[PDB]
Amino acid sequence: KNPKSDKFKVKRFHHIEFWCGDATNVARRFSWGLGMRFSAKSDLSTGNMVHASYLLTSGDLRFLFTAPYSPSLSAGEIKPTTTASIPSFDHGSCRSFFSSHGLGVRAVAIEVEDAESAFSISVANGAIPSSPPIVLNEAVTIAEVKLYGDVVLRYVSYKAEFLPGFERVEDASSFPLDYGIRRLDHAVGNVPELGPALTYVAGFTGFHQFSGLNSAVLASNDEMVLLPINEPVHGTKRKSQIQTYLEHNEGAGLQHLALMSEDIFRTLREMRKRSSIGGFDFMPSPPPTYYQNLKKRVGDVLSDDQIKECEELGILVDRDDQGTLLQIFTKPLGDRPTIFIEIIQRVGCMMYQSGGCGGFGKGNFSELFKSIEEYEK
Amino acid sequence: KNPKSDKFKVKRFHHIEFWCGDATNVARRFSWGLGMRFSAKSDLSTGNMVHASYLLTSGDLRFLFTAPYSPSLSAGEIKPTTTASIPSFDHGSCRSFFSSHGLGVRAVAIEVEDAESAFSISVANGAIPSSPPIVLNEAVTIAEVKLYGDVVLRYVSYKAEFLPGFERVEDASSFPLDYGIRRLDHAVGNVPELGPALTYVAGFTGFHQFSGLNSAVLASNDEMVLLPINEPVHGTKRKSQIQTYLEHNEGAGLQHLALMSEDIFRTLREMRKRSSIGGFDFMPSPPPTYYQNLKKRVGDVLSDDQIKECEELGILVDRDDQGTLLQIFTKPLGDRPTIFIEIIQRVGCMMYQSGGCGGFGKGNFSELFKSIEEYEK
Ligand SMILES: CS(=O)(=O)c1cc(C(F)(F)F)ccc1[C@H](O)[C@@H](C=N)[C@H](O)C1CC1
Ligand SMILES: CS(=O)(=O)c1cc(C(F)(F)F)ccc1[C@H](O)[C@@H](C=N)[C@H](O)C1CC1
Ligand SMILES: [Co+2]
Ligand SMILES: [Co+2]
Repeated sequence: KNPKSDKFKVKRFHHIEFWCGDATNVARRFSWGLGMRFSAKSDLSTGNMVHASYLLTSGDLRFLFTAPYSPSLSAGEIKPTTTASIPSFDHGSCRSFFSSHGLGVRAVAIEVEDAESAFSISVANGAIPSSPPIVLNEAVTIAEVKLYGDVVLRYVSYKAEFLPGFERVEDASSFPLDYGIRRLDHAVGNVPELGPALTYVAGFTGFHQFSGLNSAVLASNDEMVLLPINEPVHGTKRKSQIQTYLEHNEGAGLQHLALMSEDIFRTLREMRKRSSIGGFDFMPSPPPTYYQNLKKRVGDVLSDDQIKECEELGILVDRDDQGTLLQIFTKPLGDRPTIFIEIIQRVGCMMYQSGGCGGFGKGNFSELFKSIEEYEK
Repeated sequence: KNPKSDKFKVKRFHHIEFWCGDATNVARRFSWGLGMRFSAKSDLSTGNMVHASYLLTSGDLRFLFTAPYSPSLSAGEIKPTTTASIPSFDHGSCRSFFSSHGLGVRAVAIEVEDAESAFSISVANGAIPSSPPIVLNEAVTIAEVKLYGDVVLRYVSYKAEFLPGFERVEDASSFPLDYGIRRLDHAVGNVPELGPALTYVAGFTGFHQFSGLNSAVLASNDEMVLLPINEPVHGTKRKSQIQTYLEHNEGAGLQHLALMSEDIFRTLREMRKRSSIGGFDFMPSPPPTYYQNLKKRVGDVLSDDQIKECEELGILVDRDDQGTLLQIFTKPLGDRPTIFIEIIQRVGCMMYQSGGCGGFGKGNFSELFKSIEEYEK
């Protein structure tokens, strides 16, 4: 059941913004680890005396990395005279965010028809305003409301180059890396209480509902913008990783970004080659009993060779009644056991491919436990 | 003239510690960019609830990257019960350092005979104490005095594995990168006033004295520990880069680390291959007139082919009356135009090679200006 109850026209995920202590080093690490090209900048060389912002792209995926300069560089500015390209930026907020949470996602940005209308409608329906609509160069409008913790939902709308004041990067500095990642599939938050978080976000967006945790997924009308939320389950045998997240993050925040690949085999080969030379690490692989059990449930979708390829790369597989799901999880992206990345590829639900085809892998909780006990015995 | 006036026995440079917002991302970036192996860690997986510290090594060069966790993880600890492996660490100091200066060097660490004696003698001779001597596992002693700005000179002495509480890294995570860098040659600070800075540091160490700036070099008895200091020269045609440093850094701090390579050709080929894929960028190369002029002054040291190799890699060459110097400078290591790296190789002054053989390249200021005007006309 899709009631299509979006209170304003939502298009697609637009970008994810990380708040950093040093944007350069995080952006360079992520570029190499994920195969994303440097495509835009806003920093001292572009006249921005407030923050350094570097944009990485892979297909439609846009990762933005932002860090504050010394406030002294901009102490003579006021908001009407700012050189910041992102007018919602605030030195104090950014330093407080980073000091509190470590490296993590500040903004989940979605493109909308009219960011001013989205902001106004959201706040009229209970959204806590974070930054009011601001029109950039009479061309782009940006607005921000609180999503959970210190994460904001950022609305961006274009009249007709990422944002005004950003410059396209000199191609000598722009190496065309590409490991196959193409778009953001879903962005997941961790909260202490799932119920109130769902009520709040679904309340102001009109988005509809799509061990150790309970979760639920909020979705836009065409189910292309997917915002799941997790809460911990207490009293479990193993401590809930959601609670560990909340402790190490100092509260609610973004837990994982799921990045769609057009060729998850290639993506994982390229990422795994780079794990120990500056890239990202992956979670421990499931025992081979897991891949022994793959034939019984996805053998009509993947060949034995394609299953063997999942086994050599550590890929997990799930399927609902509509499509099949390939996925894998990285180790945490930074010092704290908080944010990590999922790589995903979906097969089926062609009409283009509908949103959330195959689900989100919830069956892999029971399948992993099964395979673990099976390999043990 | 070397009076050999060290007030305590100094051995060699031991490590450089960067204070970071996220140690993981900076360490991974630096590892790939410089060809340094991950060799030790102290973090949550080793019981350290206070700070995350990752050690990179290349030959004798040791780069340490440290960031604070949430203080809540260690709120029940006191100093006698700390899980920090570096007992001088303080969350508030680290956050204040990073917020003030951005990514940069907190500690220049030198190995000494007796860190307690070095600390006591230093403070008796005017050093401002920063952290008193602490004996780690009855095996290593660490002490810290102020050097300049918020940079400390750290003394380390060993009775007889980097520091107690650090673990050697699982070799799967330890890829044996190596681009030829072998040791720290010199570590340079920027101050507003060279005179008072020199008097202070030479006062408590007994170290002896070895455009847009004035500089001077302080050296230990065998001139293996080299600590130059720069001050700006005001009223110049172009703004002094030392003053830009002081403005963007919020005061004095470490300006550049010069890393000796046993094969600077190889090092630069390997680093330049990685500049646009996560590594470090290099300053713009000198005009070819510079390399046309190399024959007249170093043609008895380098062949035409070896000179051509310097030209293709952008290497600068200088020479005093004792040895010859190959050098090159990176662009700033992070967001701010503050700290950068020099790669260096020295030829001559064999007895092993004496310290500072060939000087520090001060002749390349006039040679660069010459070559620029020559190529212009
Ligand atoms: C939460 S998870 O990152 O721990 C995780 C863990 C596994 C497992 F392989 F460990 F079983 C499998 C899938 C996931 C997924 O991400 C999904 C949760 N069911 C999804 O994102 C949605 C919340 C909607
Ligand atoms: C300061 S520097 O990093 O701007 C720099 C710049 C050039 C030039 F190629 F630009 F001319 C050449 C060499 C250097 C050096 O590092 C040395 C300073 N003379 C040294 O470290 C010592 C202070 C003792
Ligand atoms: Co997921
Ligand atoms: Co130098």
